[PDB]
Amino acid sequence: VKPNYALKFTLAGHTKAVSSVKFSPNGEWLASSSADKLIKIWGAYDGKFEKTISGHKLGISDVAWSSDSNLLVSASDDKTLKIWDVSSGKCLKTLKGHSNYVFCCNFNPQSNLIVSGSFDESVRIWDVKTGKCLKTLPAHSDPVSAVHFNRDGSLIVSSSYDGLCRIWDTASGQCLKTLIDDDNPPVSFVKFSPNGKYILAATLDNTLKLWDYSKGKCLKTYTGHKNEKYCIFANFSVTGGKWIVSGSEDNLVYIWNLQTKEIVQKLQGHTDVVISTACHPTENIIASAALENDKTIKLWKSDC
Amino acid sequence: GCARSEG
Repeated sequence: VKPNYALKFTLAGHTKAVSSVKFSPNGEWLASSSADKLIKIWGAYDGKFEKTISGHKLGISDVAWSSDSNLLVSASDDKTLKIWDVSSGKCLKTLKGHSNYVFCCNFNPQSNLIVSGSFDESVRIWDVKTGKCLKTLPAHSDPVSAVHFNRDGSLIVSSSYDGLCRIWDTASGQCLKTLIDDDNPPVSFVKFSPNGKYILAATLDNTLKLWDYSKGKCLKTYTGHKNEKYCIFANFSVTGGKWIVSGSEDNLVYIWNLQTKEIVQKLQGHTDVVISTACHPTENIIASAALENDKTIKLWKSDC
Repeated sequence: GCARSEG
């Protein structure tokens, strides 16, 4: 069985490379961040532009929704994170503490905490309510490419150009595990699976891998795409077939069967690297976003 | 414009 994603909408408006796209957990919205220093909000089903959210002084590399779809957090080259109230557009808090670009960010499932990763080689954990940094983890020896909480928020996974994925105890800040395979290419992305059992990691040797976190071993590898340079997001698609989704440096979106590792579809249309993809939480919808020569977001829909 | 798009 294979999905049938087809281009439904192309979303224009960002004036520089788009850096990330994320669907709100309630399925109503798509948020995008960009090198143009802006966040844009779009209708998830119709692609219709909603609003722009501004305030960062330099480009944004990442943006993430709170569990209730009310808040966003953005990570910027201006070395801050900002917490936004989506409905009012207000910047609630500016998170200052990183000494270099903030590259990646996420709320915990409770959305009382934010985790961030930076070019300063650290992972920081912030209180959402106060904007105060609670812990600084000396996580890596190179820029941190991705940070993500597991299902109950007790663990943080981080990845880095240093070639490592590390798993941290949220409460204690202790490094519980370091994961690396037979080679040491930069790790460009990481995230826990929906059930919290696995870790999906991208490396800059054209490879995605599914890790059993508890056993500390690679279970599945997904190849066929091009990823040697950019920190491209990857997703678990769970609304229809169980797929792995990722952008690629050949300007395509790749979709693999999670279990069999076979490529099942490739989506063509972008004119630059697909840096970011997101999977709608209830509909078979994929959002894809591309870099500077393209500047657009595309919405694809399947009868899976 | 941003670290991620620079790669």
